[PDB]
Amino acid sequence: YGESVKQAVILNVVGGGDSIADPLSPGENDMVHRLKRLEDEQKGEIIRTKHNAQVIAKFGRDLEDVYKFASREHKQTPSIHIYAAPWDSDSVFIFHVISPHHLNESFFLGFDLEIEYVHYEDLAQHWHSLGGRTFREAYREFFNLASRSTMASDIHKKRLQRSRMSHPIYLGVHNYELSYIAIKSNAMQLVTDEDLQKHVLRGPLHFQRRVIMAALKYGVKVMS
Amino acid sequence: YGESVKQAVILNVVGGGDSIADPLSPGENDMVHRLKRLEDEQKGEIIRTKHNAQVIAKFGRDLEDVYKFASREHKQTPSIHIYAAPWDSDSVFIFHVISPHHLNESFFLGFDLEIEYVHYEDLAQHWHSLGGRTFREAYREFFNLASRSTMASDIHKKRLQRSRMSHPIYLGVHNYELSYIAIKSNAMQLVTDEDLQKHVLRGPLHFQRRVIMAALKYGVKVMS
Amino acid sequence: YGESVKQAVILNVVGGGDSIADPLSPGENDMVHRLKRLEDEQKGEIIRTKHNAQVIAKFGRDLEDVYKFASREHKQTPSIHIYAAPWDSDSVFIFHVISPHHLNESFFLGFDLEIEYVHYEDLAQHWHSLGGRTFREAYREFFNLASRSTMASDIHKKRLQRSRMSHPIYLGVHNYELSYIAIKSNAMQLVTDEDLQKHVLRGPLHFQRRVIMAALKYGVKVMS
Repeated sequence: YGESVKQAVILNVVGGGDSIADPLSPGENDMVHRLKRLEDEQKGEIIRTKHNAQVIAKFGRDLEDVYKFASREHKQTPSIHIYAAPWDSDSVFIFHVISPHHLNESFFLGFDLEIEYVHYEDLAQHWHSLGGRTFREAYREFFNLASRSTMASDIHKKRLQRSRMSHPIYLGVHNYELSYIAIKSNAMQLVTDEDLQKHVLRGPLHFQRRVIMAALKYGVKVMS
Repeated sequence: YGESVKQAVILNVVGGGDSIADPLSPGENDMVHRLKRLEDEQKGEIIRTKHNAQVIAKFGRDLEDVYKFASREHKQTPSIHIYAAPWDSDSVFIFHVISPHHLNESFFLGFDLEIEYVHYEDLAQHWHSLGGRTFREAYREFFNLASRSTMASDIHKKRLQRSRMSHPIYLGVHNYELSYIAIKSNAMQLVTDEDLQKHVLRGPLHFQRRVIMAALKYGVKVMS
Repeated sequence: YGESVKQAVILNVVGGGDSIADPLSPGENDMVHRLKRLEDEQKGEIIRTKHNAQVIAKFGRDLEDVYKFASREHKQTPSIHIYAAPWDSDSVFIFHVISPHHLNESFFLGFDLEIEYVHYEDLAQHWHSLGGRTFREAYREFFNLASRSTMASDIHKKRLQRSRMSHPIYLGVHNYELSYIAIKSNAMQLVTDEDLQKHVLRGPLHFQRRVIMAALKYGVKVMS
């Protein structure tokens, strides 16, 4: 039963009430932006039309009075940068999440949906004296960990290893309305909580990539 | 040649003239709904604008008369519930079609596009004295029949068997404007008529899932 | 570094600034057409509304004068036809590009994204006396060349061979604003220039099929 309501809330986010595009589709991202602009303009046009109706009605009244009178006298946000792996591009991809106001505050979130694996790493740099993997390293590491899975197909492992030594494909940026700290916590919830993870990392690829974004925006509340 | 016109009519349905969303994409379903609302509002705004133009013109005329006058004196529907299999989610999915006005009138339609198999079962309950598989059973049965295909890859069969003992992923509901009896007949046409079936169960996955819905709405008329 | 700007310009085309639909999705093609119509109508409605505001304001002024007056006296384009292979439909597809004003001027462009292969052939007929593969042949040939790739999976080769002897699935027509000669040159640039090709034939399938169209519209300028 518990499963029922989980599915229901998840489904409600990625249906209406959230304009989430597939992170691997810059085209769907454009389309979602275009629908939003159209909605916003249409609201504005409704306002203008009603303004014009009111001005018109007021002039009708004034016209009546002028008739009568004459008649008498007649007589910033965290940026989520998206990269697909050069192999199995639809299933293997990486987020680079950047804090808007710290030079070196960011984290990595890597996904292999073929084996349903997610890896998080903090990339922040912090100096301490009483008074830190690079992005590339995190990328390379991620392919090693994924190729480790016993669940990984022999052929899968081979493409993971080739992606590891190749350049990823940048697909652009998402910007949602939450803090660095919140998205960071969401990302870690995604990796640490096994239940949430099993609910997010499943179903048709297109839907699951949107659900991933929903999980980034809400964490466990993606099933609230 | 006959093939040509078939392709043409099929293509015409899933192009314009039918707002069919991919059943496995709640996001595309939302988008199609949003485009419809925008179209509907835009028609209404066109009407309001023209109303305002007419009222304005009428006031122009009235203003003329007032000028002249003063101048003289100057001197329900079946619900299609959609579930993806937990494995091969993009290719293996199930419809539960529910009659709007009978407590226990529904049917199952299961699809495996990897092997291009479709299975129909009536789930209705009818008592008879002169005066019936459950949904779960139909689900379990479906994976058995599919794993039977000689055409099924060894690995395919294994995931079918795992899906059989796992919980499917609900992706929501479609509601089209036809009767239970008609959609039911369409579903059976889909399974019984080999020609229609070969025309519906092919091509890129996204397109084929939309064509499936078109077939549910029109049956053989999907190629008329 | 050079890679960076390439990715950036590519991404800019298939983001905004170009309404490119996935060639394998007649549904997305319809949707893109619908968004365009809505945008076009909304611009027109904005114009009508402002016209009405101006007419209204002018009538307000006129009304004032009538009040005052009364008060005193008080005392063609190349067509790109799209066909998916009957097997591996999402990855194996063919363009038939037809000149608008020559009976027998067209070319073939075949793609297998599984092995990232593109094949171009001129299908034009030209008679010469001082004073030519068919479409089918080009189709059949294409599957032979693709099944030749050493990179091709054994199973891949088998489906290529079956597609070769079967009928492709027509998915419709795209029409972009360029000449036959230009698109023809673009198509050949795509096949001859190894760099462009490596930049176009990669990433998630949906994105890569859109990038292919972008390459057809711009050639090397797709990375300018």
